[PDB]
Amino acid sequence: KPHRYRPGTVALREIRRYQKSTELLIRKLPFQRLVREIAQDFKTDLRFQSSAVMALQEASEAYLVALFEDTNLCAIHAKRVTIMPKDIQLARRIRGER
Amino acid sequence: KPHRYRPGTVALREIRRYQKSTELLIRKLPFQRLVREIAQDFKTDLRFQSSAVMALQEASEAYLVALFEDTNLCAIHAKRVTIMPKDIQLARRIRGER
Amino acid sequence: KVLRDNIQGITKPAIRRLARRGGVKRISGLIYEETRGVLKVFLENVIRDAVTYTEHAKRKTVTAMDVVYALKRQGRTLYGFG
Amino acid sequence: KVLRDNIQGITKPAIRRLARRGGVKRISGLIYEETRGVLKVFLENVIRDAVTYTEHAKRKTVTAMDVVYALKRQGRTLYGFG
Amino acid sequence: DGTLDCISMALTCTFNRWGTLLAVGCNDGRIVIWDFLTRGIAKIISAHIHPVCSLCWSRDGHKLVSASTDNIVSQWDVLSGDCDQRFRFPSPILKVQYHPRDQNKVLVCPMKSAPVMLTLSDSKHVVLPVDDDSDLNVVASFDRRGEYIYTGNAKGKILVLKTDSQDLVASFRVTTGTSNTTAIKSIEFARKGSCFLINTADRIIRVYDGREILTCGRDGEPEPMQKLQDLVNRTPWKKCCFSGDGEYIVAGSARQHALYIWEKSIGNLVKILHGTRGELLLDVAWHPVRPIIASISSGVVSIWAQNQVENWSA
Amino acid sequence: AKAKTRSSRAGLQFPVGRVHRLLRKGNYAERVGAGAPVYLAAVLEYLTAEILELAGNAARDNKKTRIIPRHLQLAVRNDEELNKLLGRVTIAQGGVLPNIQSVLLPK
Amino acid sequence: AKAKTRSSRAGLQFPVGRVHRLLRKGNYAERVGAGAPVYLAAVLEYLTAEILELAGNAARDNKKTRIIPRHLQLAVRNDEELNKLLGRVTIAQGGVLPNIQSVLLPK
Amino acid sequence: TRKESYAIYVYKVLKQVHPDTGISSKAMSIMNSFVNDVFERIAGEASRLAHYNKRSTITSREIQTAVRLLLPGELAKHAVSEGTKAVTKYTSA
Amino acid sequence: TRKESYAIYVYKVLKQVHPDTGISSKAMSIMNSFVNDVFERIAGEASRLAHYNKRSTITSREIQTAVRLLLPGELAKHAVSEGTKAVTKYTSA
DNA sequence: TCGAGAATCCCGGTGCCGAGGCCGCTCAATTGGTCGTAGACAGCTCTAGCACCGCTTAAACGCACGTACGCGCTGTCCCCCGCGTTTTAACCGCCAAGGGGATTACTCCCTAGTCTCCAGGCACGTGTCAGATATATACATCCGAT
DNA sequence: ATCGGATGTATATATCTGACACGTGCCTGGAGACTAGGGAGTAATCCCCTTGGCGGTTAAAACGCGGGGGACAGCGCGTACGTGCGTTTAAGCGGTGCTAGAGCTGTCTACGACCAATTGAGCGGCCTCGGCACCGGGATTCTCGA
Repeated sequence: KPHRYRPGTVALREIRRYQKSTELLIRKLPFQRLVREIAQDFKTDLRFQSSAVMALQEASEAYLVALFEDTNLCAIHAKRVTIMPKDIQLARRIRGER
Repeated sequence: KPHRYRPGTVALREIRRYQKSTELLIRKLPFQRLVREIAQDFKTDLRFQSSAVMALQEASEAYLVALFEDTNLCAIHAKRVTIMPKDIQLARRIRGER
Repeated sequence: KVLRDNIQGITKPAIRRLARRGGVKRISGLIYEETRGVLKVFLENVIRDAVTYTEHAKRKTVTAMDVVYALKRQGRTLYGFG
Repeated sequence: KVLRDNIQGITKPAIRRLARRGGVKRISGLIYEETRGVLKVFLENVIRDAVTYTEHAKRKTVTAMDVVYALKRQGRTLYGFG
Repeated sequence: DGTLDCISMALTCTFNRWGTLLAVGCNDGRIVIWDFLTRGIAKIISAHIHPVCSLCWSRDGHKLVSASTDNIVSQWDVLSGDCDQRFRFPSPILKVQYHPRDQNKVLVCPMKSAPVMLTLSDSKHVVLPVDDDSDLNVVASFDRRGEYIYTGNAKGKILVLKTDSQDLVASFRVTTGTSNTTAIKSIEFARKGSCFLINTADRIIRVYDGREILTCGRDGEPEPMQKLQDLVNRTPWKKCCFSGDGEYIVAGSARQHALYIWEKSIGNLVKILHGTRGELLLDVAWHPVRPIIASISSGVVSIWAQNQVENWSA
Repeated sequence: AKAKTRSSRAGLQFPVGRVHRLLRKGNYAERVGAGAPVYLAAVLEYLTAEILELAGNAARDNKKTRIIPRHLQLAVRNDEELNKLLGRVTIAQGGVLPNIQSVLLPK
Repeated sequence: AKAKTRSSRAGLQFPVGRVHRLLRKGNYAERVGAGAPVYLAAVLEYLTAEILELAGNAARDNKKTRIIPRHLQLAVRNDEELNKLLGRVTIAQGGVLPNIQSVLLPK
Repeated sequence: TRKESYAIYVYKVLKQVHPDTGISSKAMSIMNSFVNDVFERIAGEASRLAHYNKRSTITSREIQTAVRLLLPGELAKHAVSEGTKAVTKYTSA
Repeated sequence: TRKESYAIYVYKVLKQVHPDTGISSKAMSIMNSFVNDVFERIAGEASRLAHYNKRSTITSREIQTAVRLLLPGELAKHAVSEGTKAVTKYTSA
């Protein structure tokens, strides 16, 4: 008889754990390659200080945390518990990102 | 047989008219007395340049227009057409006013 | 010559016309006075900074430039007056 | 040694862990790649300004100070690096 | 749009010069040469008892080559059904391929060894070289003109050698978007010109033109004429090849049992023939002169008829 | 001793001498370059031309000769890049451009 | 004649002379007042004292001595005035204060 | 007291863009305030950049970087083209 | 290269308020950058205010007004208190 | 609704590298003077703000009332959570080359600073016409009877 | 879906102005000319940090696999809110009136600028040790079918 938690319970536990934790939730090398690929739009052979790259990545990560925060807020305001792309677009619209 | 428009139609017409118009939608002297009464919190016998007072009033009016804008946005997102105080509080929360 | 309790200087039809400008169709009553608070709150920021500038200017009245600077330092800069 | 098409460097479980940090319980699939765009969009601002600073510095790489200044001029200042 | 229930235990499928005969290397080690026109058996040759991992038709549509899991490579004829040749070598073979312009040289790709071109006339064979020296999983294929051999290693490095001298006429390590390396799944060609394709393990079919490949030579930076993949499901394709006319290209999604046909010039997806979800797709090929697609799923052959607008409106 | 204003030397309509004096006495740097005020007056002139073009366009559209603040608001809101420049700026007598949301329409 | 730093005379720990040099080289005025750097060092010392006191309290609550960025972020978010001062600021390794909405709780 | 402004220059550029049209006093004040605001933005960005490069001489390159930072996209492109043209015309005196 | 910072002073203040409490170099750098940012903001506001009054000498009054502007409420109150106390202590000698 | 079971708290032990105390070694802070000037202060002006009157009237308060939209409940159903397996490529540790970053030493071309001169800009009048206001009209639009 | 009707809105014309275009005299800030100095540009070198690559591990991403539960649509309802009609209120104009305080000018002084002479606070660099990261395990605590 295999045991399975009800949906959301594991999600809530992971939420608590990650709110308690502090490390980066994005893999280093993929994000670094992404930053290089995007910077290719402005000049080639552009190097980066590693610390600068993780600083950028963590600032953008915190911005993503904040964005998910207000999307969650508008979602719980809409009497829903599942975020939807319209909610993200609404959050970015209220923040003045479009 | 008296005639009466359906609800909202007169509201939509007034919306169009006011979006077309430009004058201040707040009476001058009440707002001026309100500004004096509120400034009483910092120093008495404080005078004000009339132009400065209407500048403040119109800036705050435009801020109110903007606020009603995002409250309308969150309302139409909530599948509703009537703004509610929770929606204003949500808008001010997303804007970072609390 | 002392003023007080004129927060009702803003009226329900005034707020309603303002919301109409904001494109609002239907409004609940509990909004109106609520909005008032918000408005008042807003002033308690800029108004304060306003007099503060005059406080540094050693003057006794407020100029347009004062409220412009107050709105500017609050990320809500305004044009038309300097 | 040329990079391209690595926008999928951000993965669905990574975005999901990030949302969990943001306290999100349930997420729709149409969010994930959507979020990607947003993220990319964000970079196209700061990244740009970043190189611009280096562009003025007549250098060829990016320093931490550069991205700090870029985030600062965008109202998203960051501490820990100067 | 069809199937072949008379054919069972199927493992591979190949088309002759006219594509009218489908060779099916069965699970019990037999080769069913099934005729397309009569929709029936043209020949059955009980080759061995080991499942045939790959077959390959002759240029004149007369000879055939079987590669059983007994480490046995053999050559047979369509009419006599006699074992013209049989040999055993370790490192079981994944791909055998006749010389498109010669009836003596045949490419054979072993698991733990570099590809070897064996002569059908005598006991002579040429072992193809290796760049990274540690492939241990290498593919290779003759060019359409029968003048070159493309060899793909397990790290994206490709060596184009001459089919006779095996000298380095071109070389290039392809990127993977993320600038990493990827084991080459297959290197296949078309019947027209020199436009060919490489299916990789990082789910990107690269439609290249061998003219620029031969032009770049050493340390070239060749970019494909087209890029093909499934952006929405990210399916690693078990086998990919051109259509009958070559303007279109079919890929066999084995994980979800489907076929995906794109174009070549613009490369836009022509359509998707998604078979029955139950079975597991293994092989795929296109009739070289007919709009027919012969697939093989879980060991049974399925047919796909891209019938034109007639036969119901005329 | 041939008199000639620097604005004419740059062929512009903005006072290069005035902006140079302002950059000097505005405490932005210990020293100010020679061509920096020219360049700054040039970019200011370009921005003013860009905004006034749409301003006069809206004014003529409304059959008004003298441009009014409402026309300035319409100009800065209709443009994308200009609105992005003034994203957090309000205008005296500006108002808001005519904008009615989709669902708000009657049905 | 011996020399004592102004911070010693002002009874302060932050370098008054360094703040004076920064103000001079910062192009904020033609000449900085005498007591202005003293006042600035004082207010900076007070702010640092407040934030470090809150951070150390959080660290002692977490049964640790070394103040890590998590403690700093938690202390910043655990004060209304400090938050409003740094609401537009992102702290390294900060994360978010443990917070879960109401409806997200099961029943 | 001669409280200066930019009114005459805005009037001139308006006449050179649209001679028939005019402008009210309030709109002229809005234009003056906007000019002052954008110019102060550019000056602040130039000062910050000069401090970041530890240079005490704000030159044309600093203004180029500042305008490329502030104005978005095509506005920045046209602005830097106009500025380069103007500075080249001036230096060629 | 001698890189000026505030690490020793943050350490002293920490030891004052918290004797037996440690601090990480990362958190120390965050605190240093925070001091730098607060100082930049205060100096900028004071300079703008002084320029708005057509003055040219940033003095204690300017810094006090700038602190009253930037910090909200009781933070600004205790800040102006501490600043006035330090000014008194320094001017007494 | 009480155990079963899985995830967390905590206790103790191991080992490490960052935090911290300490050391020469600057150079930036301090101290003492001299100079030129920023503004504190006094004093005079006028004007713009403040305050009351009265007058007309558009606008606000309140009511009645239909009515339609928020809200609450049902039911379905997709779809995303949950957890197993299977893949991979992130990571980490290490080694390599060099390439731009950073510094230092010259060198001067550029700019601050000063005095001279006049000329564009600005305060201030002065006609004057673009637009703000009223009126009658003509048309576009919502809405109920059919 | 349609037509008659009421209502509201766009238009032309009158016409009336007051803000606006501009013409003027005068001021002073900007252009000319010249001199000093030294921030910035150039070059040459040293080197740290970057990019690059390879191999082993596995934590993690990918895929799939049930299944329960929130999203959503529909339905009913009733309460709150638009809407029109009144009655009532201060809002707005403008008008005069007083003068408190902006706002300007003129000092004259105390206050940094600045330069030079002096040197310990502070900082790169160096050991060094223990708080903390990691871990093994065992108790502890939340959850899910009875």
